[PDB]
Amino acid sequence: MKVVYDDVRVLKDIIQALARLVDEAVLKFKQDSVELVALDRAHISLISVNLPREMFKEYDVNDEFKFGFNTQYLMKILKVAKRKEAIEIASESPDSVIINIIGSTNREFNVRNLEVSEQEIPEINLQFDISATISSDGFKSAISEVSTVTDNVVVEGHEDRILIKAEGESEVEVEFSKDTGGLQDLEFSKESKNSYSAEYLDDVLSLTKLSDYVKISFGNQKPLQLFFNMEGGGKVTYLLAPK
Amino acid sequence: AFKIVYPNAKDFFSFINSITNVTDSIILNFTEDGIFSRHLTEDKVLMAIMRIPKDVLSEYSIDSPTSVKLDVSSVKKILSKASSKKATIELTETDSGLKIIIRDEKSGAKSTIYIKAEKGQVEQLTEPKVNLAVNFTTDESVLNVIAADVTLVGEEMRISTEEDKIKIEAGEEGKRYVAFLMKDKPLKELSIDTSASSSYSAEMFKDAVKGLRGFSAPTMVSFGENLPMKIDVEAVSGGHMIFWIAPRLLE
Amino acid sequence: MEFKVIAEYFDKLEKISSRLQLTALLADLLSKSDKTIIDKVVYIIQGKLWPDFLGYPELGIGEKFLIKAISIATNTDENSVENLYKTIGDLGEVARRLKSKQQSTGILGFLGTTSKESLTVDEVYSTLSKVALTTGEGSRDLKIRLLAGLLKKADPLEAKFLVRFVEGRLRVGIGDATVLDAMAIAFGGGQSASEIIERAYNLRADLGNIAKIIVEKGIEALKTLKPQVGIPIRPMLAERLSNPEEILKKMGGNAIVDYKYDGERAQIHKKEDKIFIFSRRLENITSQYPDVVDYVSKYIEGKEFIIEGEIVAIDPESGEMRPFQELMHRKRKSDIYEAIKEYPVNVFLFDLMYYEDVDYTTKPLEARRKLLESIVKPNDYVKIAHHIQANNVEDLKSFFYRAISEGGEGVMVKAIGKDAIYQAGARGWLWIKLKRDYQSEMADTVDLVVVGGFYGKGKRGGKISSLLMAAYNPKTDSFESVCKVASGFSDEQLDELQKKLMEIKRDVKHPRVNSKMEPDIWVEPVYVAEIIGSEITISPLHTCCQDVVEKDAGLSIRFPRFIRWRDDKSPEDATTTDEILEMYNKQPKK
Amino acid sequence: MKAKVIDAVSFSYILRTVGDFLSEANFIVTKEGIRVSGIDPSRVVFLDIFLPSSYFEGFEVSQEKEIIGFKLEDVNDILKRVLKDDTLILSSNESKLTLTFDGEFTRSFELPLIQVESTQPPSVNLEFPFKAQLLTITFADIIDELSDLGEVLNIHSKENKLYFEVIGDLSTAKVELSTDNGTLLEASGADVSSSYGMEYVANTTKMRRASDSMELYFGSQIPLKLRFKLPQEGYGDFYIAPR
DNA sequence: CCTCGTAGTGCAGATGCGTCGTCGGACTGAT
DNA sequence: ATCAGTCCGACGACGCATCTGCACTACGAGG
Ligand SMILES: [Mn+2]
Ligand SMILES: [Mn+2]
Repeated sequence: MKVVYDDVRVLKDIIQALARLVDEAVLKFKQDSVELVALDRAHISLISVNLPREMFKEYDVNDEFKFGFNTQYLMKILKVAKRKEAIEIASESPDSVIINIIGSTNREFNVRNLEVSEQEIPEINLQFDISATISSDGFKSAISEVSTVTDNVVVEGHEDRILIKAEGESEVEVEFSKDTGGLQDLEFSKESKNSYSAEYLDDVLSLTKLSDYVKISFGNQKPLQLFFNMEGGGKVTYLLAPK
Repeated sequence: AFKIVYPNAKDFFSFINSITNVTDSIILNFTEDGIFSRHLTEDKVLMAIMRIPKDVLSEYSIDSPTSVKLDVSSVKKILSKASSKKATIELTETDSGLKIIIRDEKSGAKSTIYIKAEKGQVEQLTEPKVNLAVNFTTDESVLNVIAADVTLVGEEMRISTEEDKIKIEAGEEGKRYVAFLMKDKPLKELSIDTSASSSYSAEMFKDAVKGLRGFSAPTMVSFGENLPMKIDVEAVSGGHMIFWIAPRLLE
Repeated sequence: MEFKVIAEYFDKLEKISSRLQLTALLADLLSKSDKTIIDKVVYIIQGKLWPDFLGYPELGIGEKFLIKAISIATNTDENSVENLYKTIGDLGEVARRLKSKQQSTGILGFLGTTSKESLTVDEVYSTLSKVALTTGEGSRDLKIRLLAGLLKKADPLEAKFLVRFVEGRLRVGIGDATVLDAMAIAFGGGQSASEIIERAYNLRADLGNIAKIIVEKGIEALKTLKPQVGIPIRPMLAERLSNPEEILKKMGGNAIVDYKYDGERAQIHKKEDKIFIFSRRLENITSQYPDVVDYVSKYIEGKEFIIEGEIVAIDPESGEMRPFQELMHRKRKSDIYEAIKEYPVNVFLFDLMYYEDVDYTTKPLEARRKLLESIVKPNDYVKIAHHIQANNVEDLKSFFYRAISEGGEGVMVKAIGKDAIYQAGARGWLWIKLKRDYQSEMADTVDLVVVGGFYGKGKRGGKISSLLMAAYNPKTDSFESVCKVASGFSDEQLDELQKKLMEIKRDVKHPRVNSKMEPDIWVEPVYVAEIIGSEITISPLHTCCQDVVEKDAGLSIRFPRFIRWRDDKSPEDATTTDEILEMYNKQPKK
Repeated sequence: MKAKVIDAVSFSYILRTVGDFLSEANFIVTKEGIRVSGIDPSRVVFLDIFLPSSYFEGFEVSQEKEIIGFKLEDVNDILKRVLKDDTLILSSNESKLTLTFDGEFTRSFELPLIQVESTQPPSVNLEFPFKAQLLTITFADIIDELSDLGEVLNIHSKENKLYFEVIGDLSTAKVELSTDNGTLLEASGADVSSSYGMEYVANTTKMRRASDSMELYFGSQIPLKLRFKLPQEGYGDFYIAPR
């Protein structure tokens, strides 16, 4: 089970939505791709990553791979490479996986598979009312801005605007209506009115920036979902319980 | 009911930060001659005055002189993020409160600002009419350098000016700080009239200075023999700031 | 295999408090259950996850974090549960009403599969063990998450004790010492072997290992017991008495007195070449005291001994001891070697219970009090407390004048006789740990006006047994809080306080009273009460004499105690800020 | 006396690297060198740094050997105020150490000469089996990322190569410094073993942007001899007691 | 060199633990 | 009916962790 990945930024940022959301996940290198869906203990949020065989220098598999990890430990052992350094992940025995960081010093580590168990997640199969598209850097800035003093944010958009409003002290709102710079896409079924809280719902910060095209999936009496698309067919889908 | 646009949002953020370092609730006195504000400390040692001459505004239309009292308990942070140096900010009164808007031509991320406040009786524009002998211009990394240097080795800083020379001596006998400003050092222009010395509040010196980062233009600094210091600098898109600190004549 | 027991069977252990059935019910816990689970359920009845000498992190979920966690669990905001618990007061009996709206789907249960189940003891213990150790940058949202998730998977009766388990001591009516008789009356008959169980428990501080040892073996396993180095022995204690002479008529000829100091009494250890510095509460403090390990292994010419002593802080100029508050500076873990140069220390040793690999727990106080005199030699460092044999009755007070200068005040009385040995486990009439007359506070009588009230905490916290007092200021015609009073009222006074406040209850604060503290309710200033205190202390919470003495701070009365009501004095006749300041000025500076 | 260095951020960095091991130190001036030594209160780590006669710009001597003993916190934190590229001159006649900057802003600091010291010069002549040569820019890049995966390391050599291995908890890190890999300059062959902690080897990485090369003399059951090669013929030894 | 994006550190603010004991009030139970 | 021992527990001030969030700055890289 030898795999080689050219980039480390993909392996230094994708886990930011995973580092503090659920402390346990199942890195599932498939027989034909790599796909990651793992539940969360809060039973509120859930992230997924889709990655086919397009960004791996070498990818040889024979059986299912379930390298366990600790989120904090995984981040720690992926903080050495800075510029472009590649990685070399393989082993021979299912007791420890040799994680070799290509470049500079010949460096490989031995990490125990802290095996954990979790339930399966269905393939959404749910439709929503709005799938908008804004500036990801701008939308991240809005999530960081409208929720800086408050502890709750209300999402409301009637026909041609999106307002993730947070009230209680001052009704400060940011809109992306028509083609004024925001709302690059919009599907409509009904007027929108919902809320999404602060704190660890603000802790999806450094994940969107990989692709500068956000796509929410907010809907009435429905959980949240952030839709994305990267190069090489890499899409990451977010989940979030109401308010 | 007025509509005045400030083409620089970061300038507005800098102004509100500069006025925040003296109190918690501020004012924005709207007159037919400009937009100006005024405040002072409880101990009368330091204060900031912000005014906007009516020549640099993109639009400027007000019927009557109006003044409003507002707090920056939340306004500071909700305006603490404006990621566009090219962002224009406009303010317009509403029926009950205060409404401010910011526009950026990068993502269409217009942000609406609401402040719960009403107009009040205005106060006549009155500035301490004094003349300062020593006058000079400098960058934004000389005042901050002096503040940060002194912030450790004492709280009593004395700025001594010689004939075309500037001397700093501060702290107590155990630990001091020695530096000089020779003609054309970290200044630019000099208008020294009389060699004089004075003193101020070093912690409040840094407190006044720290609300000044972002001023891309040189800062004009003046004081006198026990005269309240002037720290003058205007931003790129208009707006003149005048900072007052009172000389603590012995303790 | 179920934790539901610690809810169902444990619901009755607080309404039948009699010490006749609670012990009987405590027997049923160990009557007939699993093998290894019992060793794990044992830690419930001490308010711990495990004995604190093995070395483990302390659970970081306190109260406000628990407030946020329960808010997450019940899908409510921060302030709702805050006020609902402040009004009730007794935090922990809030979750029953919190989980009154049993409706929380979220995700993972609404799309394709719906399920719900319970947990067991080995699950809760494992989750607690994992949540203790997890730390780092991803801490706040991860520690809260497990408590919230378990609470979301809890039960209404479970959410009556699961909150308090995180809070701390189990409010049950049962302590650790009762577990000692529980197994005694469960496995080995009754109280006959209770002494043997206690004897086995004394020398080793654990509660899981000892319990497992007893479970795997028989009752006779309580026989072959010796103090093994490392795991210490529970220290013994006594009470404070005011009787000048009640010991001579029961003991020998005035025996000896060896003073009594403070300073976090600690049990030194030594095995092979290793040494441990266990303290009163059975916690590893060896690392935090690296200056004493070199005092013992290099100046106590022993091989393997376990002793008892006190580690009192020492003044940096001379030897006159110090308050334990100053000693608290030696709890650092990072800048440890720096604090050593500032605060010197000197240990004293009282007890000596193990040497030559032979037990010494049950021996007279002659080969114990004075045993290794050729080993613990005099030096400029750790010594043994000064003791002199008292000759006659009048000599019980002559050394008081010399020993009070040290600052420990009271002394102890060593009782000779076979009936008086160092058998530990029970705090009682073993050897008099007197305090002479100790040192009390001061007394000052003032009249204060009631302006607010606070609901108390605990089983009797439902009523408003706490009040905020304010003083009238003639200069500003305003009332400023001077102290917060919570004790000093009799049962009838406490009962009448609620009705008296309700008769004058108001929703909003009176404009003539100002205070930085927020009471549960606002009360019209009508009645005036007399409160006695010790001294005036500066406290930023109170606005009395604000900025007069210290900036951003005010004067406050230390140790508030209620005395009587003043029905004939108007609030305007209460103590004034000027009088408070004048009284503060007359107090000594030191 | 008059002292001056060409890099206000360099000498202050070498001295700042002594602000984590030594809680105190004393200064003396020889005929052609300045001694930065002293036994730590920790009774484990031995520090003795020799300033070469060529690091200055006009060093002078007035009468004879003089002690310039200092207090750690002051001459460490007041000299935290260094610009990007300045010059630091030191003047201390009899009682006052005047740390004076020059360049962009002619500034100065003041401090009385505090008299307290621990002058124990133990003999260092024990031989070692192993020898290696590594540049100053790779050792730090390895150890800093190795400074978080525990607190104890282990060093073992075989077939003339240095293996940096970190053990602890349940997962281990491996580093394979070798001449053939190019992450070396010169070395020797000796198969020995030892063990060392991290805080005693991770606190000393701060002297990275002050040196040119590095000499490590690893050994068996003997003090670790890390030597920091200095510009213009200096001594950078960092003795470490074994486990 | 200009500019931006991210790493990196320094620093206040908020929660929690350890710490001395101190006093309480109720339960058993033998005269 | 009356005091002995016996026992769980509640108490509320202090100094230090430990993390979280922010504010400011240093450096690497494409143009
Ligand atoms: Mn607790
Ligand atoms: Mn504890």
